[PDB]
Amino acid sequence: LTDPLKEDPTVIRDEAQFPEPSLYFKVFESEAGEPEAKIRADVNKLYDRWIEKYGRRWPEDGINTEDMVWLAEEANKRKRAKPRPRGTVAAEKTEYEDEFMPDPGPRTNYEKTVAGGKWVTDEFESADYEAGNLEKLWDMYLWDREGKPTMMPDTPAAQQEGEESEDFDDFYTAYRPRDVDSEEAREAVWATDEFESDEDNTESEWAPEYVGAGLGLVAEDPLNPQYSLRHSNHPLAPFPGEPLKWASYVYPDFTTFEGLSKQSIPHGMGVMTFGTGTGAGFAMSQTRYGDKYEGEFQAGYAHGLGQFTSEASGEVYIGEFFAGQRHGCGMTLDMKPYFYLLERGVDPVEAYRRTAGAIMKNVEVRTWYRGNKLGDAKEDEVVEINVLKDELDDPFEIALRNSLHDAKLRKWKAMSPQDKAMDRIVSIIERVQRRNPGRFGAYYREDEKGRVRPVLDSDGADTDFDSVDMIQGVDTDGDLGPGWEGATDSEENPMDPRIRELMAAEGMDDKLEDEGFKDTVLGSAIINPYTGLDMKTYLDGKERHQAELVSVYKASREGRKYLNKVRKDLSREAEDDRLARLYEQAGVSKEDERRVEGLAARWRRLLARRPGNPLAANDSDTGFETESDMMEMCDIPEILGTVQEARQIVERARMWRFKPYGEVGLRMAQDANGSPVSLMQEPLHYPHGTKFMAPGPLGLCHAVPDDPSLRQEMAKVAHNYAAIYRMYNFDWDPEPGTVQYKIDQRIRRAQELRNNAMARYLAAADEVLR
Amino acid sequence: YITHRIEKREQLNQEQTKELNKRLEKLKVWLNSDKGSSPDKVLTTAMQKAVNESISLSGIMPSDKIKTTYGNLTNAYTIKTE
Amino acid sequence: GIMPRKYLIEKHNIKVLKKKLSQAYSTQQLTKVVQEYKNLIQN
Amino acid sequence: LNVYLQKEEAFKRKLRYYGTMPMRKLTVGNQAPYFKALMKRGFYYYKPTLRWRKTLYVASLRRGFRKKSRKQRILVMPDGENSLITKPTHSYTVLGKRASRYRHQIYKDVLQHWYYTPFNRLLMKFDVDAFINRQPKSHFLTKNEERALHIRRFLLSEHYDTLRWYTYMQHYKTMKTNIGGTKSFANRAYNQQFQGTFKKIRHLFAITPKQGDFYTLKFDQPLYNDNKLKDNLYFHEELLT
Amino acid sequence: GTQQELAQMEAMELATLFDMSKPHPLDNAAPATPWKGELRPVPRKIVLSPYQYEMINYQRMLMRKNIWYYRDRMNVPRGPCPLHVVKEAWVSGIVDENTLFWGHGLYDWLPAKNIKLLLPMVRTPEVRFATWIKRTFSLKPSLNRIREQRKEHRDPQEASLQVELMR
Amino acid sequence: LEDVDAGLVTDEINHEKRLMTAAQLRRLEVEEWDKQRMKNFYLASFGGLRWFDQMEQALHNPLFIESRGWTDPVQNWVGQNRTYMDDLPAGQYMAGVGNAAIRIKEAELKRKLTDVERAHVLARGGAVAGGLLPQQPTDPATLAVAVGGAFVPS
Amino acid sequence: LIKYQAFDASTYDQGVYDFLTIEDLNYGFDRFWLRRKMRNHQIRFRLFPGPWMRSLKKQLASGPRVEFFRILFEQFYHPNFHDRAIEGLVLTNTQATLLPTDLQTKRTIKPGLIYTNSALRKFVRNVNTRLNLKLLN
Amino acid sequence: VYLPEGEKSFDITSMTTTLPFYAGWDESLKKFVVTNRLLSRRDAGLSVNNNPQEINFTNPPIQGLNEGSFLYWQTEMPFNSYNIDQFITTNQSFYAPLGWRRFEFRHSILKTWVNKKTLIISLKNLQPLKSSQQKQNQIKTKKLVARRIKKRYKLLKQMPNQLMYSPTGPLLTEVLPSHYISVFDQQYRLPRNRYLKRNPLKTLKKTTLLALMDSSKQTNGVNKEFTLRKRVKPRRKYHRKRFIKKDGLIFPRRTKFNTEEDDLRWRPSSRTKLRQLRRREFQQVL
Amino acid sequence: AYSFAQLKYKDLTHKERELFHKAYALRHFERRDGRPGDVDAAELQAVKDRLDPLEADRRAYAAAKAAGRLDEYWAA
Ligand SMILES: O=P(O)(O)O[C@H]1[C@H](OP(=O)(O)O)[C@@H](OP(=O)(O)O)[C@H](OP(=O)(O)O)[C@@H](OP(=O)(O)O)[C@H]1OP(=O)(O)O
Repeated sequence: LTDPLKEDPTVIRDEAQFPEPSLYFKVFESEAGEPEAKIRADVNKLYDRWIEKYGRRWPEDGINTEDMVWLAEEANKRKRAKPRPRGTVAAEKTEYEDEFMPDPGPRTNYEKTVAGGKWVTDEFESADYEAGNLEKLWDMYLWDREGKPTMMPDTPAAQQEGEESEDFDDFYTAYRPRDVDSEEAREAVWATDEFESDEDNTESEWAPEYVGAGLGLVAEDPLNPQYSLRHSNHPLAPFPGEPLKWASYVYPDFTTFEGLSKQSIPHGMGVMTFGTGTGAGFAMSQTRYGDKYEGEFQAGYAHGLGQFTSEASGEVYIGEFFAGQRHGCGMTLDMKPYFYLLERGVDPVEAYRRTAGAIMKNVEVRTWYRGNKLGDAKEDEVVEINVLKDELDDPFEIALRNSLHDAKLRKWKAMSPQDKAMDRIVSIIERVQRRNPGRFGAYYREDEKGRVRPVLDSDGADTDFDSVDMIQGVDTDGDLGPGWEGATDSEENPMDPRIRELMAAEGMDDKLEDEGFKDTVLGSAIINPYTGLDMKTYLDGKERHQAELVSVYKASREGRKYLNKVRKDLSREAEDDRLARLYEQAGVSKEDERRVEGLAARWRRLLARRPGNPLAANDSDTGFETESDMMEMCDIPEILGTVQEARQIVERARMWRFKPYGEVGLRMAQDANGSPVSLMQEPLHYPHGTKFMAPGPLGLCHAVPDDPSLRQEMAKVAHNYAAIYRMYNFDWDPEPGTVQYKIDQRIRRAQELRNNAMARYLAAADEVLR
Repeated sequence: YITHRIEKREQLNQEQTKELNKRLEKLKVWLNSDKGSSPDKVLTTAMQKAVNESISLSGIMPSDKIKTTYGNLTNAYTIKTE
Repeated sequence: GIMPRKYLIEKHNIKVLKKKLSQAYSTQQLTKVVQEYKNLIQN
Repeated sequence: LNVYLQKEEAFKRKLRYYGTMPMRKLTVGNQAPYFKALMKRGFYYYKPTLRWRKTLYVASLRRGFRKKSRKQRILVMPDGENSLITKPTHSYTVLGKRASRYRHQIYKDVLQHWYYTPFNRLLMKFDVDAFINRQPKSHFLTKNEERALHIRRFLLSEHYDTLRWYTYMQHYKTMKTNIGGTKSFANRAYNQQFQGTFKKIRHLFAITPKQGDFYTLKFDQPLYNDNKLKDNLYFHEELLT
Repeated sequence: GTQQELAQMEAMELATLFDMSKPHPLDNAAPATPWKGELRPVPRKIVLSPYQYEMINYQRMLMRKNIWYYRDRMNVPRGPCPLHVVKEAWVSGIVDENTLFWGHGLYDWLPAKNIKLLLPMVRTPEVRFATWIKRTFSLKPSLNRIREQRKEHRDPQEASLQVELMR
Repeated sequence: LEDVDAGLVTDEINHEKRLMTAAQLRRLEVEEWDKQRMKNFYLASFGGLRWFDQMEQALHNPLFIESRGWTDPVQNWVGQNRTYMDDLPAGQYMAGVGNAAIRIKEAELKRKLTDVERAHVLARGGAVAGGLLPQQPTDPATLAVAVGGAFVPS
Repeated sequence: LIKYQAFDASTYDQGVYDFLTIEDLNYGFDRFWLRRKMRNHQIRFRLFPGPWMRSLKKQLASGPRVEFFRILFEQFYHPNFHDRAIEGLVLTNTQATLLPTDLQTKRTIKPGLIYTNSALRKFVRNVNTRLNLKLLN
Repeated sequence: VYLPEGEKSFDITSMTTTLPFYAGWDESLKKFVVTNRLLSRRDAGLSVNNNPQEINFTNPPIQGLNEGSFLYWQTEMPFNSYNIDQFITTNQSFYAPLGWRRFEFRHSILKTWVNKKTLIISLKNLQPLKSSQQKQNQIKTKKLVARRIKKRYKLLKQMPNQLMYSPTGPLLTEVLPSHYISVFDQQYRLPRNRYLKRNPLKTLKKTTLLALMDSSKQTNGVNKEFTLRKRVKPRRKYHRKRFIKKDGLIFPRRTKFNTEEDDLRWRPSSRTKLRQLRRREFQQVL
Repeated sequence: AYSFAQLKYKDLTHKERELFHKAYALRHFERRDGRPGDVDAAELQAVKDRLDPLEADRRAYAAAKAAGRLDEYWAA
């Protein structure tokens, strides 16, 4: 077969017009929040329509009267829920004539328009049609005979008290009978303009994605995974808009940064030296004057892989960073004695010989979580301990749980999407009720006299919900958490009981005052006139209180006598019988259940925080709020690999350190007396017999100064340069026994296998189609 | 503790009784002119839209809009318990 | 209008340590570990 | 075996940290939500949203509002029911606003296409020919050769990844299946395209091989060797002894 | 029968084909023809599409204000280099196509010939003529003299960078 | 082994479950947030206390919204990213094993195939290979097919 | 864009762009289209009074319907617009040595780690369930 | 760890020192030499030894910040501290946001799944409560104390004129990157645009009762439920010219309501017989 | 007003905190009763040495080497 990788490049000939019809006439789903694209979309449709009639993407005559009708109704359709018409009128036209508009290719508007329909007649104002649409949507009467609103206030808006006038097309749409959705409300009041009659909500506006390091992602194009970073601010995102710049910043506190930057923020790779203060997200107490961090930066944070070096203290850390703190695997060395001997006039070789062994013995490998070292709170043994705890249960519970695990999967495999949504809603409701179950049936009662009264508890509380945790939060178990100036490093030093009770009483009277203010401010408005639901209870979330109160009042003797006077002028049993039917239908008597319960409890349970793995990826019902304060600790090979890659990252990042003419280079490169020095970084001048450093033919003409350490350094630099070179230049005909040869062999094998698979698919298609 | 336990509770009970009386009068306003739940009542708009969003994303093909009632919730709970 | 607010990080660290020791079913080590941590704060 | 599988699950939950993740718990000393917020907003990402078009230009109310009330239209010379709502028909005329916007878009498209016609770009063609004939003749590549070079680069990156210490990990298979073998994106194969706006060249050029049989837009250039390579290419001849 | 087994085996092979840790029998295999050192044939006729012309124009627009940097043998960045400074350094024989350069549109340091449009900018006809003169009459005799004078340049292992300077 | 072969894999089911759960949770939270903002706005406007206005401003904190994750797409909740797989062109070039064959046969027959014919052809093609061929992005053999279909014959 | 200085005159490395992109300012038809008001014909009378000439001019199949698509075809031509055109389970040795016995595989499972891990988890669950049921009987 | 490492050297890339060279006087060899030994970064910029006596620089490195100093170098610092940003409401709220989490859907849950006088208690027949209830009992008292501390109604009643009392959560951090202010660059709509600015009805007059009776009669006694949500569209009057009719009287035009015979539906009857437009400051702009 | 030291060193006493606050923040010209020379340099340098002993030791060794009195340095 022909070699795909050895085609003769004698004649190169491409045929592609720059305004490419493949790339130009196309609408992307990536362009969703952009309004102008909508117009383009319609235009594109028109093009296709013309191609369907003339085949030239250009219309004879021009845009006709029926093109707008087609593009309005027939072109694109939107999802509705359900119609339910009727065939008989329920109103009378005996009132002032021309009150209701009449209602009896005539198929539709487009069919009539293409059959010679002028559509030129104009009549009536828009407000009448919008009011009629709202009235039919409500299925009520919103205006009386005189024309004054019946469901909204008709008096002029009081400028005092903060109220302002509101049009009907807004009030009758922001306040609706809950069987009308936002889309139908917008469609009823003729909201058509794309640019001015639409706004983006605070919680629904488009924002760039967050990908972090961007390692684990679904690749839309498998060959190039960088294509999936186009919607983020990742340093390697394609075409940011402004080129990444080699920033060399000196801050007023003498903190210096040198490396890649996006906009004006450090971004990509670089080296940062700390002066007074801090930077790169580090804590104020971590750094000193002269410490440095080399490695990856992201959004001004030391995020990724790097190395932190402190010349004053000697600590050296190599490894992973998240945000501005150590998070992941890391390796720690303490080279303090080496620096101590170096600063006291000892040559480096002698100091290394003296202090190599002690430093090598004290090398530490660790796993860090949010800047804290793990391994002291038995983080390593958590999983095994939890497995043993799960194994310590009674056999019946374990068997039932294991059967339920398979039953859930088998049930979910065959459910409909609507059934899945309902199931997830039920699960969410159950999870919520596991913390705050409503006091249904215990909100209102009747006293001895028969008067309805609220049902309080052993305290001054009507429901378990408190509005003070909204500003302070709640832990996983139920405790609140830190507050303003909470002090009490450990709460084993509690507050005095007298102060506690006094403050509790003061909080109770404050709650009473708050309730009084809320009532006197919001209780006058009416939300639901059928049940007397005011705005205060509606906005406090106590609608079920009113729902129970209505039934309690109507069932009371006083309520019954009032109803008589004005007239003068699931259940527990259902669940029980369903459970009994389920028990009977399976052939399991209650005696068997009692026997099994006795066997489990008296014979097994008497013989001798939810179950599961605390560190689990898939958890069915999660809530995305429970937080793990630990991670699987790195093993030695993983730490070694992390250090090996971090050293590569540091070496690659240390290439932005001495920009030729930059502020840091001009102001921080000094001799012994502190005066500036003329660094040999001229692009054309190589003085004092250093022309061997020229990376060209000129360098070969001159000789090296004959220093073994310099020769080793040059050899290492040459090795790095060759390693960089090999990644962009290949051989046309590789020799057998080399890596590139096996790569080419595998590529050819892949092509052959794909061709065979396609041939088999074609054979199957031919068999099916004939 | 006694001052917090008894007096404040009585004051809160009295205020709740006054508000209950006002709410009862508001209800009586409609009850006078009435001159006369079902499983067909629709849910709150939040729960009516979350189901639509989950159906839209989860399904292989987008589906039409629905207005969920309490009967569907009852059916789902019954199925899970069964 | 100066309303003081304190940075409570040691309290949160102690609470997280208690939670981690609770999840490992090793509460008997609590008074052994937490105390040591407090000493680490002192010096 | 159960302990091993649970450790694998815990390791996968640990690996979750290297991609998109929700941060829904604000705690003292945790800087992750601040980093997420600064990454979401803090840099400007170009996108033609409503906020951008309102920023550009709205209108000039010299004579007041330029848009007026809508006028319903009715057919004079001859519906699926749905008579609940009467739909607006003010736009069925050709002299309306929507037709004006459509004609504006059509005119823009036609004139943009006519702007790049070959006979209006002769001097550019001559100058580009003169400029591009300066490079050596062996630097020109076919599209298939460029794709082969890209594939070779990323396969060689994977091969060099296969030599790291990560292979000795207990859970190396999970890491390779989930992450990809390296803990940094910078140690993999990627194109050198970090200038210009993405949303502006979407309809002009191609940026990924899957878009079609086109030359991708990038600022780097893989090449074939034009001679028998000397191993000590960057080595000084004095060092080789 | 056998067809289905072969298809399943081929699918299994496809599953693990690009797993570079797994050895493969097609590695280091005997080619259909004996191996001889070949080179890619030099193209003769090139026909650019308008797409390529416009892409080149756009790239030239992006890089018309760039300032370049390069690295020496000691791995030190060297000087702020506008286009004419780069041309002078190329003519003087200080840099060549293998030098590591950096500009605005890149993320890392790459060889000069691997940057998209850097060699066409430098290589004006005058630059070519001057670099040919410099290579032929100044650097080559000096290299011969330094090779003859000092024995530290091993005859069997001699670099050929001066020979290819003209390109 | 039978349960695994039947498709009852825990991960592929739990992923969808958590995606739907997050989808419902986002809406259920953003509606209560709106109600709590409206209550405070009405208290501040119709009343005369600045404390409720400051409470509404605190509820309008961008950091709180970002931490809640309401702006982020629901996919980022579970761990993956939103992919527009339909934007990429669907042609013979880099088509996949089945799609390329279907398009070639349609071109040979000069007429587009229907849904039932396409389903039957794809089913038989998958069955003849034992079903081991990649069909989803997470399959390990997608990259090999993509590389194999990356060269256009001259 | 009369509110801003909508032109780019930056020199050297210095240059910033936000919501006024490089392509709009410097490149191609975006820059050319963004300045379309320079080529709009205006009515002017140098000597005669404005209102009288305007009234006379106003005193004197429509334009937008047909002429818009006619003039574009006549003047600005482009072909794109105006041309008609078994061992199916692969277990590592660490996984293999953890199985209690030597078991036989009768099914070919799709390649991948997730399926193998799911099979192992299901086997563990089944073994535990069987052990508990046997003990409780 | 008992793994082979002799074939390689653990370094994929060699670590090369990157330091520029310069020529100077060694004063130890007493020779003019080219080297790369630069002054340490722990002493660069702090002092110079030009004169035989060392000179220490005072002003150059700043070691403190005040209001004016912060205002002069506001956009040139690498970090921002809470000690100065605590006097701005938005900055303080960004430093210490609300801790609201684990929402309870009290507005939407409503109905549940399936369906009290004081009792004299003798002390001798009571048993100690388990440890799982003491914490729950203490939680309510802790919440009451938190409400006393953070929502003292006395202070917030007179806060604007002579005090400062704002709702914030616990302090999460002390320093932030100096470019966090950019998060506030894109603003949100004012609350008046999002919500309605006037209350619904407060009284039920004759026409309202008639309409409610008709609506209830239509639905076989199953009354409707009303919800109050945010605005669905912007005000049309701000960007559009609309006709004004009579004194606000509206006569809707529509088709008749569909189900006749005996009971029809009747609309209730109460009696039963030119400058330049100013420019508003938009909030959703770049 | 802060002095970059109350946020860095967590063991500062009230007197040392006030000394740093007056020395590097709210200078004598920024205080209503401030006068030149209010902050003593010797006490501030002593506090700085107490907060970081090793840097002071290194500088002392450097000074002794410059003065050629290393015996007195090592005999301390
Ligand atoms: O429940 P009972 O058996 O009826 O006993 C109670 C009990 O007293 P004894 O424990 O001595 O029986 C009460 O005291 P405590 O146990 O709660 O401490 C006491 O009330 P005091 O606490 O006020 O003493 C009360 O008597 P009384 O109701 O008269 O106060 C008395 O009930 P009897 O009086 O019916 O025996």
